[PDB]
Amino acid sequence: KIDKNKVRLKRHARVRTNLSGTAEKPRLNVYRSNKHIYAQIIDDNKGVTLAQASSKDSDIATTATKVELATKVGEAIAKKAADKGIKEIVFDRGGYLYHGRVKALAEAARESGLEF
Amino acid sequence: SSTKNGRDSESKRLGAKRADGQFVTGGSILYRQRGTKIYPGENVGRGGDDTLFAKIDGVVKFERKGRDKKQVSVYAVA
Amino acid sequence: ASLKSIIRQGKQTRSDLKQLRKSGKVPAVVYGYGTKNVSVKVDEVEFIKVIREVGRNGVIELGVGSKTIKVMVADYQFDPLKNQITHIDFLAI
Amino acid sequence: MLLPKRVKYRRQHRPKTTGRSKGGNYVTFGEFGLQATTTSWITSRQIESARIAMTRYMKRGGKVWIKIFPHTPYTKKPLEVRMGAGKGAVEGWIAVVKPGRILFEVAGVSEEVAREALRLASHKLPVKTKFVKREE
Amino acid sequence: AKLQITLTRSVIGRPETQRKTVEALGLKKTNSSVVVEDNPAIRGQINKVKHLVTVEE
RNA sequence: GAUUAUUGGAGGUAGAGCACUGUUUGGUCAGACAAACUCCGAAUGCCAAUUAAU
RNA sequence: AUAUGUUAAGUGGAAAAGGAUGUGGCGUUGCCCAGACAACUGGAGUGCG
RNA sequence: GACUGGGGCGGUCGCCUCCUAAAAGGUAACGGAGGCGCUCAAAGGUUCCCUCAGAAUGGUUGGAAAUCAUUCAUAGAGUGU
RNA sequence: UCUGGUGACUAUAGCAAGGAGGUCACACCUGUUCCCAUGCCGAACACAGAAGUUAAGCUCCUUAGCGACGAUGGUAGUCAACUUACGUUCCGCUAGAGUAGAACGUUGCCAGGC
Repeated sequence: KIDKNKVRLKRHARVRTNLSGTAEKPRLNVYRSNKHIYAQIIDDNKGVTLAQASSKDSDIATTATKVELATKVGEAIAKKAADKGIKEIVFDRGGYLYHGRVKALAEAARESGLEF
Repeated sequence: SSTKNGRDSESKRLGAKRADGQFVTGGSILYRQRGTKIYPGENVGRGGDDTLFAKIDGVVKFERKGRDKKQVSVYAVA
Repeated sequence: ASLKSIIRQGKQTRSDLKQLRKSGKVPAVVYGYGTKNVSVKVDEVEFIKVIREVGRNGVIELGVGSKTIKVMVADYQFDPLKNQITHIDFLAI
Repeated sequence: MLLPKRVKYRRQHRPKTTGRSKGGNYVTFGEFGLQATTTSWITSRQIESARIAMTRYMKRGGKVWIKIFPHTPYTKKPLEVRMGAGKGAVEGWIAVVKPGRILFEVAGVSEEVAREALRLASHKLPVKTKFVKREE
Repeated sequence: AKLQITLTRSVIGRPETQRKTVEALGLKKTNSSVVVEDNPAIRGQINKVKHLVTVEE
């Protein structure tokens, strides 16, 4: 192969010259795998993580292919995040094209109270 | 015989205008340069023709970050 | 054979080094196992009467405060216009 | 006639001639050398004349390594001219020595032959040299 | 206090920094004097012009 | 306003070195040269703190 | 005046490449009691006419 | 018309970058070495992805530099002038 | 601690040869029914996913050959001073570049499951 993860960190580093905002515009990480999708809200004030979702727990990831999770894993943050007291987020692509599972999570996040 | 030479451009005053540690105001010019010898840092904006200046008014620092690269930052409280 | 040195204590200026080499003695330093950077003086007329018995790579027994700490000759420092020796590096084995 | 093929600039500033030699103080190939003790320029005609003088007395029974080369060119303007209005063309090529630098080396010949073979070349060079053998 | 200083050599023929330093110590003419207590600042100004003045206790 | 003492920082001279651009002697190894070469790089000077002493 | 060593050219009181058994200091070597170097008596080897 | 190591004759006059310029800026000579008096309707704005020169091996041998694939590369290509 | 995300100290973290491991996960891997993709190509970016394996990647460990880091000691320069014209000397500060010894197979932050 051509190091599928080592090319993403090359693409992620050129996304994130701008987007590293703090304390009212936090990032919202995205990541993928062959099986899952991971996400967490962070901001760069020497390390603060506010909410962290996943798709490996005993709540989801018992269901069909990859996307009805990734539309309903957006609301796993979007339930917790505004109930932690966050609003006015910024989202990164994480190195991926805004498409498919990543396009599903972003649109589903602001439909249930995580405004942009 | 003759000379084909002489003929120079005059000058452009091109160096550090403020120094490390002093209170600079909201629009002071902090460096004049060709290219980016010294990068813009935080609360510092790189202008067109690469002459980096300050944005919020506070102290200045010239700080190093890489192997052979440098940056200029401005911090708020004095 | 073996040298027999003293300890060059304190630290002194370049004129006192320049008043030292007229008496013949060449400064040196010793490092290595447990020696921890002692500074000596080496007499050049006596230091060459050692080299023609053990070689340019031999083993000597340098007495730094009556401690024959069995050093080797690592580095010269030479001046070709005046034909002397300027600084010698010993390492303890 | 020792000169470089191409130089990036034909008119250079004059080299500095005070201090002591940068490097090239020790005999490293041969067995007997000729180190200068005074500073001067040498202008590549007085190396054609001190090389051949060493060659004849040796009867070509050894090797000769010259360890300097004129890199820097030096200018001059023709006679009966006024000052200024330019800078003159290249006349020749110089090489700077400083006291300590080995000039010549020999190898493959005896000592008492080479000591009377380097004297025939120091009288065609300006500087005061002496006879240095190898580091032992 | 201590460190009685005295100006002996004059400032006629000396640079612009070796005249400002002498005027800092309070030395006007030849064979003037001051009495100033020892410091890291005063005892650093003395070797600036220690070829001019004489310092004594 | 000036002067040192302590402190921070900008910058590529002297010197030195060939890692680059050109020069160069003897068999990848040993050696050399540089105003318009630099992996490096002082001594001083310069701008400052709003800190103490004259 | 004093305590110590150096210079013999008027050096001090005009300047170089090179030459030089002038003289004083600091070191290093090889022969020397079988008494040494110098003079002194009877091996294709160093200049000669 | 003026500068001009007397005047004439030759040369040069404004803007740009380097060196002399002495590690802040500044700094002269008829000192050393080059350009400019324009060009782009995409070679401008923004968004999403890709990384180069050459070297070496192989084969219609187009010297492996026409085109063609693999390694090695640390910036040795390129950036309207 | 032990794995994964994620920024920091930024070759003392690197590069290269060896050696070990895998339902917890990351991968490798099969597919084109569709959104989506090639200026040639499911190689890639997407997208579906019973099965197939530790081989390369990543992960852990050790060897210091290469790169990086690097004292003390001395020299080169040099601000100030004193004679001096000599390709200078003597005295007092500061202190290089190269070279020897050596440090070195990373020290840590925060949320998530063991």
